Amino acid sequence: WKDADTTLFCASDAKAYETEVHNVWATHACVPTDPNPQEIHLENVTENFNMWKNNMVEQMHEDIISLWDQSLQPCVKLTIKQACPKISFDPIPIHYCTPAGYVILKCNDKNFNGTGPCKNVSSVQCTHGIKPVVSTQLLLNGSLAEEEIIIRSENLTNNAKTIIVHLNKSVEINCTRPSNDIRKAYCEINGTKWNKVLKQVTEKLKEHFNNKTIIFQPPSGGDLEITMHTFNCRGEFFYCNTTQLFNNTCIGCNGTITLPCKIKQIINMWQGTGQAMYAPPIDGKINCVSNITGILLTRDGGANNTSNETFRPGGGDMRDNWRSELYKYKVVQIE
Ligand SMILES: C[C@@H]1CN(C(=O)N2CCC[C@H](C(=O)Nc3ccc(Cl)c(F)c3)C2)C[C@H](C)N1C
Ligand SMILES: *[C@@H]1O[C@H](CO)[C@@H](O)[C@H](O)[C@H]1NC(C)=O
Ligand SMILES: *[C@@H]1O[C@H](CO)[C@@H](O)[C@H](O)[C@H]1NC(C)=O
Ligand SMILES: *[C@@H]1O[C@H](CO)[C@@H](O)[C@H](O)[C@H]1NC(C)=O
Ligand SMILES: *[C@@H]1O[C@H](CO)[C@@H](O)[C@H](O)[C@H]1NC(C)=O
Ligand SMILES: *[C@@H]1O[C@H](CO)[C@@H](O)[C@H](O)[C@H]1NC(C)=O
Ligand SMILES: *[C@@H]1O[C@H](CO)[C@@H](O)[C@H](O)[C@H]1NC(C)=O
Ligand SMILES: *[C@@H]1O[C@H](CO)[C@@H](O)[C@H](O)[C@H]1NC(C)=O
Ligand SMILES: *[C@@H]1O[C@H](CO)[C@@H](O)[C@H](O)[C@H]1NC(C)=O
Ligand SMILES: *[C@@H]1O[C@H](CO)[C@@H](O)[C@H](O)[C@H]1NC(C)=O
Ligand SMILES: *[C@@H]1O[C@H](CO)[C@@H](O)[C@H](O)[C@H]1NC(C)=O
Ligand SMILES: [Cl-]
Repeated sequence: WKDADTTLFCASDAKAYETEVHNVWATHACVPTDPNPQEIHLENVTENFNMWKNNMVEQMHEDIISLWDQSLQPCVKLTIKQACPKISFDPIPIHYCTPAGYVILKCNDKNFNGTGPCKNVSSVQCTHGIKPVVSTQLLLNGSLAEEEIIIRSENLTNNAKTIIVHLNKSVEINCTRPSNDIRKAYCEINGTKWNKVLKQVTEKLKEHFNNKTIIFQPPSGGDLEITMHTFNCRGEFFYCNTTQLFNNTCIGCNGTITLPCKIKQIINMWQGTGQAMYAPPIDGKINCVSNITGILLTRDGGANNTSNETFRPGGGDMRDNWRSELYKYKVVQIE
């Protein structure tokens, strides 16, 4: 093989009858999953990949952009008025497959950080059931670390680049908007479970920073979407204040940590650049049961001449959410 890139295609397990809109777009944009797909570990052939220079991330990105533009349509989009009926919405696993001529190579070593030489390399024709979850700060409904928690970064020293933390435990949030404000919402997280995981996070993160005294803090400057944990639940965008996770120390607090949320009608687009307003949340209890499997953080710019390094959660670029699950695939050209 040789390093090359070709516009791949997708594969879904969707249903042709459901009107949940992830299915709808995937049914008429992807083919059925390969019934019998097979992996083959190349006998001691070692290959090196790197996510931050992967093209399927960019290509997958373009997919969900076009998907949402087809799907989540706004009443008004300042980037034009349209129709905005409230629809069903729930992530579906999506696979990606090379066309005739190329093959995806996947890394199987449990300690891989996503940059450098993998030894246990195998060959696939399609990816795995990647769930395209759009969310900020923390990583939702993603994979799971096959060993220790892993810190993924294009360049640890460069602080303008984002840092992804892949958790080996799936700590969990439980967000709800009960019925008769119509926009009051709240997520509940087990305090000691997430804090036992984060006290591990800082200790398996200090090791990359010369045993410098690490420390966590809340976002310093932003536009809600980056400062507040923003995601989509049952078609509604949820802005949730996560100051109780990176500030409520405990590194008298082992109960259910409860964070507040608001349902924002106006949303600064994650796809292009601009605002887009919708309509009120539909009546009835709106509950989503999601898994935190990772977090996105941004280092300090300036904490050089210090004994510390404060970390703040990262947002904006949704490519890193795509990178998090695509950290193990690289498309190669068979020759
Ligand atoms: C061209 C630029 C433009 N962007 C941008 O200006 N912002 C600032 C306002 C908020 C954007 C954002 O993430 N929004 C968001 C919406 C829904 C949900 Cl559910 C979510 F989780 C997040 C990020 C996007 C960026 C990728 N791109 C580089
Ligand atoms: C390489 O990864 C595959 C996938 O699980 C599996 O055979 C095993 O973990 C590794 N193989 C060897 C020989 O260690
Ligand atoms: C996760 O990885 C950390 C290493 O930082 C380890 O201490 C911990 O026991 C691991 N947990 C699980 C459930 O594997
Ligand atoms: C990733 O692993 C490679 C090879 O083991 C190493 O050179 C590199 O420093 C690691 N990167 C991070 C961010 O740990
Ligand atoms: C990482 O960032 C530092 C500081 O900007 C720079 O000196 C270094 O060359 C970068 N690494 C790479 C591989 O470019
Ligand atoms: C959440 O995590 C648990 C344990 O890691 C797993 O069994 C479950 O399938 C996950 N849920 C989703 C929706 O991924
Ligand atoms: C999630 O929160 C709601 C509201 O507090 C609660 O009724 C539900 O039982 C919670 N989920 C679980 C699995 O306990
Ligand atoms: C940090 O301290 C631990 C002591 O538990 C030691 O094992 C490790 O080598 C130290 N690493 C650095 C980078 O100072
Ligand atoms: C989150 O709540 C804290 C109070 O606990 C508040 O100081 C902070 O401003 C809130 N976050 C945002 C983005 O307003
Ligand atoms: C995560 O998966 C669960 C289980 O299917 C689902 O209920 C929840 O809505 C998902 N979270 C998001 C943000 O889509
Ligand atoms: C200070 O930070 C810059 C980039 O933020 C980096 O290039 C430089 O090496 C740092 N200095 C020290 C002493 O770490
Ligand atoms: Cl041999």
